[PDB]
Formats: sequence, C-alpha cells, structure tokens
Amino acid sequence: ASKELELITLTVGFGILIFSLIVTYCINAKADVLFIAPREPGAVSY
Repeated sequence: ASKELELITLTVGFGILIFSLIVTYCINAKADVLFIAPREPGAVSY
C-alpha cells in the first residue's frame, strides 16, 4: 500500500506548487500594473 500512499503524497505536493505559482503570478501582475511596467500574456515566454 506504500505505492498508493506515495502517489497521494506526490499529489498534494503538486497541488501546493500550483497554488504557490498562482500566488506569485497574481503578485507579479499587480506590480506590473502598480507601475505601468512591461506586461506579457500569462507571462509565457515565446
């Protein structure tokens, strides 16, 4: 059952990263607006 447990643990880790990203992303945009600074679509390069 260790496998199932390992998978669940990894699932949470990935979820945490997603939220963290959405948090830093929202802040990054706020700054770009706070001072009419360069802005790109979804900050996606290329």
